[PDB]
Amino acid sequence: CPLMVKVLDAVRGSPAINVAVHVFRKAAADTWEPFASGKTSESGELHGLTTEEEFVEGIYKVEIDTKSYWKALGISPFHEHAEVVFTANDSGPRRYTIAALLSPYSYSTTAVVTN
Amino acid sequence: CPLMVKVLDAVRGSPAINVAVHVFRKAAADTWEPFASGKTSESGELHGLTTEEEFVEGIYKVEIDTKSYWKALGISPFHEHAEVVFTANDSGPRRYTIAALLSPYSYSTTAVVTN
Amino acid sequence: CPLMVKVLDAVRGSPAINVAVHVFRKAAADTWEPFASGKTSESGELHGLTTEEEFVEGIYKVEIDTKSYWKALGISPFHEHAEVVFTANDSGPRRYTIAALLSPYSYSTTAVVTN
Amino acid sequence: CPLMVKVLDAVRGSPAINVAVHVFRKAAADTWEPFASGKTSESGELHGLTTEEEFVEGIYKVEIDTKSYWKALGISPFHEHAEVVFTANDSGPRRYTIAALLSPYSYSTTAVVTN
Repeated sequence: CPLMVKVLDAVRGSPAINVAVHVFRKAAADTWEPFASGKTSESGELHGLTTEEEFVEGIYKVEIDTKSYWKALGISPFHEHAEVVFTANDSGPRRYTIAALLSPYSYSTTAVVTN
Repeated sequence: CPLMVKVLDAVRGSPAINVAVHVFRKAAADTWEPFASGKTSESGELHGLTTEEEFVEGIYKVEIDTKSYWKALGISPFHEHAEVVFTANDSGPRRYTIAALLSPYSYSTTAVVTN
Repeated sequence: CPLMVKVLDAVRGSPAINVAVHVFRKAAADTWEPFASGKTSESGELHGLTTEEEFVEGIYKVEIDTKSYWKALGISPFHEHAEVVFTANDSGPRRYTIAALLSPYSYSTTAVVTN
Repeated sequence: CPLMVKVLDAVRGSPAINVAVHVFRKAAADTWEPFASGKTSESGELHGLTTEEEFVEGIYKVEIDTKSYWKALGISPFHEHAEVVFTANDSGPRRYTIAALLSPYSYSTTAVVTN
């Protein structure tokens, strides 16, 4: 699993469940091509987005559909979504965990990159 | 001053100075149109991006060029930029402060919205 | 104004108003001595806690009463308070801004230190 | 495992390894009594601090020794430690994960409380 996404809810103190996540890869024509997507599990995690073979170096974007999550909870949010844009770089074996902590008017995101 | 951006550096405990910021507005053709740009000051703030007249209702994207900021400080960071996407002025004009707190592998963003 | 505290609410996207703040200084007998206190203003800021003369080198604790803030808004939060503990003025006088961003089950704190 | 602690490093994008963590329970004399402690693992986690039998309702404090972690890395930090203070409440079965994200001049903490 070279790429996983973990989302937490800072209002409820819980995993953020059933959040849609879309991953895009930047293409030569400077456009964003859909790459993978899914919904977070009961643990707020999304595994199995890609494989080591497919996840080559390049620029990627992870869009987390935060507005629809807060709307389901009946809480007015600020952002349309949270966008995490980064370059995947081969420098020995790597696993990328994109973590996001959500509040209605704020989010934080971190990358945990391990061997 | 209906739109202000404030950027802080969590490594040095200081304003993040000379950070480039680009603002876009979503146009009718589902494309991002350039709206305003600038660089943060010695206080880590960017004022004067727009006026109440020009800042109509719409979906806006504030792109903070964090990668160039870290690289100039000798750090190879994770993110290409911090992107903040939101609907503005949909219930009438508001004043928006978009704050971002930067670390090499993490950032947080917050909005302070006043009437 | 060598010590200022700023508190924001990540649920409402607003300053956190009327938040009680207590500052303590560690004394020679390994105890916390009361140093200053106050409440945040309409801008979520608390100024005038101390003077350059009184704010000597030492270990200080800034306790932000977040539980009372959330309870007054109808939320039963996780934390009793947000505690910020730090050594001040050990390399000469500095100006400190202690910022806190609050959510019911999370908070972040940052320091902006200037010469 | 009713209480675990997870610590991440926002400068390196990694788990924060070998961080000392001390847990205290508030006693009737309004003093903090040592309850449990340990060091985070290679995954930045600390498990096995307490048991369901011992972890009764009360006020607890989790101290994360952030200053010594940054000193080991040769980076000047702001805080002496990060302190997370909360009330444990029995309202059906609960597991508490205290997560902390560290930067030299900032930290965020979240509680993930699950059944």
